[PDB]
Amino acid sequence: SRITKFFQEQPLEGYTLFSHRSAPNGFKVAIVLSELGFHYNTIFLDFNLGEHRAPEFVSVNPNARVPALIDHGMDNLSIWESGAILLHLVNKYYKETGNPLLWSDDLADQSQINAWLFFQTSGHAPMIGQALHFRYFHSQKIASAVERYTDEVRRVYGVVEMALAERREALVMELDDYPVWLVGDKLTIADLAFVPWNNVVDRIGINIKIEFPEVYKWTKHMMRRPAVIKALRG
Amino acid sequence: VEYSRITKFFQEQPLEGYTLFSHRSAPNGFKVAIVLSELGFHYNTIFLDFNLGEHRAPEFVSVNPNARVPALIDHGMDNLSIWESGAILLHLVNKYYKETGNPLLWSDDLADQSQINAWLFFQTSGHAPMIGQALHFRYFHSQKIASAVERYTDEVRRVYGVVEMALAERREALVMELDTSRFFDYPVWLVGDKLTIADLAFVPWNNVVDRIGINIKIEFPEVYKWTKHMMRRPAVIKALRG
Repeated sequence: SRITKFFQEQPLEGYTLFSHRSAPNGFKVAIVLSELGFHYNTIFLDFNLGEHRAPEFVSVNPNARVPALIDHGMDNLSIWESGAILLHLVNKYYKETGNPLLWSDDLADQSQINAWLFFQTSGHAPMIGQALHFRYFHSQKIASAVERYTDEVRRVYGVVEMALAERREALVMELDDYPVWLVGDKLTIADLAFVPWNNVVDRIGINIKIEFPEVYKWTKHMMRRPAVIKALRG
Repeated sequence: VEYSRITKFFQEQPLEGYTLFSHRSAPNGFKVAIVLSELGFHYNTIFLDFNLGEHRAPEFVSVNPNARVPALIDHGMDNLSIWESGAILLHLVNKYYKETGNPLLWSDDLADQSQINAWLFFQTSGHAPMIGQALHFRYFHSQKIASAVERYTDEVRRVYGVVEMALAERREALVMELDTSRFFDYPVWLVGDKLTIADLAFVPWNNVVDRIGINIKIEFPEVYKWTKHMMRRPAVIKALRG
């Protein structure tokens, strides 16, 4: 119940992120939070000890999963889906600064950023997770179950590879080595959403460097950002 | 393979309005139809014939990289194309709001917008996909893997329990505000004590879990009352019928 006295002496501002020592989506939030200059604490829940089931946390996330963010400045508001957390932060930053960092002020761009973000949260991370389960933690070894998801994850990367290849070509058509991005030729939460999961697909047999060139470049560009590096220290 | 019709469409797209690419067996396809309808947005629907490989039409893929349904085209905004059911809803309530000043099925308060989004992502990423996997191993995989069917059928019941619990909490709260009981059936909602895209998002899928052996009425009382109220709304009826 260590979490108890936490919700009885909550900070005045800043943020508290609840995650797991190596949760790819928890890394998603750490990245964005850092990239936006917000100050945050990080509480790693030991799932093996069922700390994600403690009533004081299921009140912070009925789904009892990580990550979860407590925006202290906003009356200790609890945002609990990695996707909702990114939108909250970029919206929070835009409102305070007037600068759409990792976001956009244009509505069309916003819908595009969301399209890719939802694609990441619902079509990318879940499939990789299933590939992981069947290859390492399922009660039985079924190759078709593994192939199903590794195939789907590879299809997903094919979609992004294609998209980036298109942004690349358009840029190259500026004939008179640069980073390419999913939306509005600028880095956004749509690009950052994939990074943490990108760095883990090798564990399901996918080598991005060889299989998806543009994704390799795109992901390399993101891993070289100090803000991403600072947060990725496990 | 024959997508002559789809290729024709992208050559003569309307001036304004909305075109929804869907499929009769796609719950997320109908989630968009519902919202689109609850907000008064007029639209025409194209049911892509996957058998004919219409989803492979270059013009279609160039506007929706993933080549899956649903995909919404905002003609009034220069044929903009939103291709994820989750991103389609947010685009709609945003558009509606900037035009009218009334956050229908949405909220003008940032804290509420973040709660709605939480529920919306949960449904799109933890709900919809798990039901998709349960159906798959139960009826479409290359071989019968019981453990796979048990796994997802469990995750589905699990995530419904989460919603059930949440609605239950809203239940005790509101009830504990006028018995200072009769309101045991009064309509409840996920956020802001009003209908939002968060609530609506689950209705098309709620109607599908029967196929994997889940009886909402018996296993999840609150979800049942919750899905019923929504099913009676005209805007909803017009969508699951169109």
